[PDB]
Amino acid sequence: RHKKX
Amino acid sequence: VPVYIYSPEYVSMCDSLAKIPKRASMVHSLIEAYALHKQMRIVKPKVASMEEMATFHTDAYLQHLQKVSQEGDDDHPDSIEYGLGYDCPATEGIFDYAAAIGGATITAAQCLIDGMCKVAINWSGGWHHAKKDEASGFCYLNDAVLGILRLRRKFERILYVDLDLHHGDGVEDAFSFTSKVMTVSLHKFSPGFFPGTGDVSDVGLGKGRYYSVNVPIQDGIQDEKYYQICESVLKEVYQAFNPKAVVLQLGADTIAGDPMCSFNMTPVGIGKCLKYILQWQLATLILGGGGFNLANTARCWTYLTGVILGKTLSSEIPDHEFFTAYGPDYVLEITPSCRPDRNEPHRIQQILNYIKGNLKHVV
Ligand SMILES: [K+]
Ligand SMILES: [K+]
Ligand SMILES: [Zn+2]
Repeated sequence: RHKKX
Repeated sequence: VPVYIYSPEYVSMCDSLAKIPKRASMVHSLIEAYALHKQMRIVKPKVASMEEMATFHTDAYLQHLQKVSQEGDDDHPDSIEYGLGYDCPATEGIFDYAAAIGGATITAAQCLIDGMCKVAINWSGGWHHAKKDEASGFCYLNDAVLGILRLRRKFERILYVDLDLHHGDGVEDAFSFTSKVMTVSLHKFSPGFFPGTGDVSDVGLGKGRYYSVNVPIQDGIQDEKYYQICESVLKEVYQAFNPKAVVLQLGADTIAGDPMCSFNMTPVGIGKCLKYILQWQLATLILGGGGFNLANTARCWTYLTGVILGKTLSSEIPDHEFFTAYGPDYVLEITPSCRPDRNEPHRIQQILNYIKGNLKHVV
């Protein structure tokens, strides 16, 4: 999981 | 004549997305200000039924999305697991907004299937990160996937080309196991940069091995090199895969002036990519996507609507509702930033050569 934002 | 997916109600719905407020209205109003709607066939979008959404998405996910949407419950314990949170808040009405967009992209695809047009446009679509059971990256429903599945009723092979700054992971993953849909994404790939996937070594799985193409690009790329890369890959893809229809995602978060400040493109460079795809003369479904400088996104998609129409537009932004957003210059052209291109010719050559080798397998 990553942040965009 | 191109189909333009539009209604006042649709645009108003799309205006309420949390991370791009008013963008849909700005885009439509600029296109209207250039009188381009008079050269297109306007088609009201149908809302996607639960069944149409469930051809990709799980009922559990859709049921949870519809639940939190009723009142905008942004504190539901299950939301984390369904991808709702900072990037994808549970705003009141979001299920309706996402069914509307899904529905718009399906409608566009149906126009294509029916021979109504060769080009159908949904500038409010392209929400390419959503997974079957997870919102991701400002995307709640994968309308691109839904549009591709709809086209698959009539067209034997679909090419998806994704020119958004970010890797089109949701669409790639949806089709990673099939040879009937080829996905091609050009994007920034640097550890820490969303969503963290899509290296040149990612080519799909099983029967879909080699039917995913990923083009990892570094910060600062400009029109000329980007087009060289895009044309080189698309030339090979087109010979190898022989698409019968195209879905094209044109996120404007690559354009100079974007707060994300990564690529350094202008609408003219993206338009050359678009032009190359349009001369194939295949059924082509046009989507938007990212774009966080709202005025520049409208400048980009207006210019691109122009190239779809074969018109050159006045450089002067016409007076309209959002005229003041276009200062201090009030022109359609966008000037690239004065910062380094971090893409080394050799690395680009290795990438293209690797892709060429992968495509030799596509029979
Ligand atoms: K992309
Ligand atoms: K594939
Ligand atoms: Zn993006």
